[PDB]
Amino acid sequence: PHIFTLSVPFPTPLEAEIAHGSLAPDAEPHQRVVGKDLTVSGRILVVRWKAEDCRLLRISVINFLDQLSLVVRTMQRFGPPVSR
Amino acid sequence: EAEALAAARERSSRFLSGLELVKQGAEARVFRGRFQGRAAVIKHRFPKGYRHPALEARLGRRRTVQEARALLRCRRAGISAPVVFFVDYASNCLYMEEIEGSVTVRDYIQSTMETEKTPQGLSNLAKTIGQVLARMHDEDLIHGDLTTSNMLLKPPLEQLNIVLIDFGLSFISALPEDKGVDLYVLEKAFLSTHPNTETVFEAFLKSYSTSSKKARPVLKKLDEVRLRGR
Amino acid sequence: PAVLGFEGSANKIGVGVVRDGKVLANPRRTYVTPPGTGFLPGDTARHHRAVILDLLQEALTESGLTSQDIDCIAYTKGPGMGAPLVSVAVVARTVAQLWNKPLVGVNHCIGHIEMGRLITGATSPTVLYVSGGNTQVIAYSEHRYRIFGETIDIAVGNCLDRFARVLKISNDPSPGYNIEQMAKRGKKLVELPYTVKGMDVSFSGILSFIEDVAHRMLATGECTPEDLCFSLQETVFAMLVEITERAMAHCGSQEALIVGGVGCNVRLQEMMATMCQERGARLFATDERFCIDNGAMIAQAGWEMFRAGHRTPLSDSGVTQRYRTDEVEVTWRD
Amino acid sequence: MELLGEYVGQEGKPQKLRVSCEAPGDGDPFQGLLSGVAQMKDMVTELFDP
Amino acid sequence: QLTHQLDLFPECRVTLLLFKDVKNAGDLRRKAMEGTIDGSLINPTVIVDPFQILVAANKAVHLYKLGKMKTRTLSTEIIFNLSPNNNISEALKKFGISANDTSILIVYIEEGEKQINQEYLISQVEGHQVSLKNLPEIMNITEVKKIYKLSSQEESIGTLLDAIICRMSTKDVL
Repeated sequence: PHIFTLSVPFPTPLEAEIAHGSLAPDAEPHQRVVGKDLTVSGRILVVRWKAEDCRLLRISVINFLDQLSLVVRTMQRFGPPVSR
Repeated sequence: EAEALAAARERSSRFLSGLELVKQGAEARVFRGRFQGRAAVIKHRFPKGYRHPALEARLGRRRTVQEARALLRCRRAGISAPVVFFVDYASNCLYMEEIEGSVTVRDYIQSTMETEKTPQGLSNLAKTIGQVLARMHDEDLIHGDLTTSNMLLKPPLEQLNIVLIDFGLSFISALPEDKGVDLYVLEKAFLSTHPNTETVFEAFLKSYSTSSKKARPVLKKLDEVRLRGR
Repeated sequence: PAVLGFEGSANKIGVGVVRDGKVLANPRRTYVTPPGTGFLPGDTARHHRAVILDLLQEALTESGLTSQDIDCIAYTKGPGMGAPLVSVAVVARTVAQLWNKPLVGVNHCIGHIEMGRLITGATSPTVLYVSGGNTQVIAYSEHRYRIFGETIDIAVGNCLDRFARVLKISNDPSPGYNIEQMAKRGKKLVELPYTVKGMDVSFSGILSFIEDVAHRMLATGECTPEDLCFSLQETVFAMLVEITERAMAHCGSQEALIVGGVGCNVRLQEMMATMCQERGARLFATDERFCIDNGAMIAQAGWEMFRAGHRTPLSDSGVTQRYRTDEVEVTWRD
Repeated sequence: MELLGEYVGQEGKPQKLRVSCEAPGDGDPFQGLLSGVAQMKDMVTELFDP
Repeated sequence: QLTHQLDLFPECRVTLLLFKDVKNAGDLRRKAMEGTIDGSLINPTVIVDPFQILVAANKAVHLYKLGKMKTRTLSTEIIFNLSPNNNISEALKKFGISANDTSILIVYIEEGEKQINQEYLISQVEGHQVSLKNLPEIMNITEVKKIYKLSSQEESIGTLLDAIICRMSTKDVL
């Protein structure tokens, strides 16, 4: 029952909704013991990961966080978030 | 050697010039005529297709030799099968005699529904067909394509004596996987040629699977086909 | 509308920019590798991430379009690889949620076949289709794509390319090309298994067998590899075109198209042509690059799977490890 | 307004970490954001691997 | 006797003779081997019809006029082409003439102008001329089917002409 919560601070709720969505719907290659909880709060995004083995845990963590990093480099090269 | 092949060209021209059309298409040539006084017909596989020599000869040779071996083993086992005269693979020829009483199980199922309602005697034809296909599957000579248009009948028209023919796409190493494939093509032929014979087909299926102690892994592999589409 | 076909499956990446009936940009960094070592889920992803922004920008500046002139983000729904597709995907979903675009899943193989329909332009022909992951003889029958030819193990693309792999040929541009132009200089063909079991092939028996050649191709020194090239050309092209014309005459069709992992070869063009002349059929050509997994084909198949109205659930989509063209519900055609 | 995260397994003790981001007005925070990205990667690794 | 017009390599004329009242072992077999008898001498107690002879003789004609034949003489070929026994020793010995007959069937094959006088051979071998309807009388089914060993289930759906035909077709590929 390893839990890991994290609050990414964004400039606007635009990034909140985006980085909540654009990584949620994927039923990850490994949610076997992993629960991905993506809760938007204002312009901050809280995310809580649930796991039972730390290897696939770390893989999920860093893989996600680099999908994040790629959303970031896109919001630097195509963004920052446009009003929708 | 090529002189014997020139003589073979001469004989192929002589025996097959002036004969009427019977049928010719797609891995089959079939004609009809006389033989020393008897009636006969022709079945021809061939090295007449061009993709590459040094195999095309091997191709046609093994094809016709397989068909001959299949007819022989079939009619010698006990299944009703036609009679063959001689096999000259030098041109891949087949001389098969006709058995009179030209009628298919297709034609029977077509004709006898005028008096039959909620098929009962047709379900009994299905019983017999299951019996005879289990009889073929005793040592599992795969017709390789069972069909309603591949089952002839010879008189008397009451005891249901039926002949199985055309063993060209054949093999005898029966795997319940391929066997389920056969039975699937079987059911498809039923549904296509015959609209909504579920009572007929169920009578038939039960008759065979009872008269055959082997249909269990066959039907299981058929179910495997049903979830992957083979 | 425009479609960003965001394809990368195992050893590849690419952005198909499809707009107004032309594949404007099919750029790539073919993840060319040491000799015969690939099919990566991890470093495919590392590579694709490192280069993907560059490739996006490249395709966009080639086309000259903006993030408000693109009209779709078509990611390969499958069947690809696990991590390559999700890393392909997060950008698709993000530029969707940001550029204000919809996520859309698209089958992989229907992409090959749709680009073939753009290549042929013929009346619903059967298609022999083979890539690194498919061995199918297909016809669109009974409202769906019917599998008449189906392997269990390997694929002509996968087969010929694994063969050209185990002989450590120059992986670029395509191992198929190497085995094609390495062919003509060998004779004394041999007999390798011919296994056509009624309408279905099992190419495994092909591939393994040629492997057992290499040993005695070096332990006796009485055979050259160009022999193996010409022999596998003849044999497998035979098997394929034979069952092709067979299932052709079955369905009342006299057309044939070969697309995918091995379409680069021309020996197959010849043998298809000969089997077509004999049986009165007609052939269709083939090529190298188009039948190699660009990003254009998924954008194309997205054009159809998207113009109709098929959307993916914004709350569930993505990873696949099998997604079959009779598990599809093709609707854009009756 | 900082890259904020927290891990608690069955330890029952809070493992709370966070790093500041680049203040905007001289540039976009996204640079400090990628900074915190690298930071959190280092932290999760060095904590969980041993 | 009667002459025919063979088919499937038609260039030959086949003719059948039936004689009786014979008893000797060596002299007649040597007469056959020495070519002084130009026909082909067969016992009558294993044959069912002249159509079996006709099929075997067509086999002989075809494989001869290509030279590919295992044989080199039209006369000795039909005798092997009756018995599907691939052991040509017995396919020549038993199916041919033995000392176990008081009657003989003679098969002659004529090409162009190669003519062999009938009365010449009638003098060559001792016997009386008898018409060809005496086949079923000497026919002893107890020993005929001993070489075929065919199933009654096959006989259920036909005669014993095609039952003995269907198996003479297959001795070449196997």
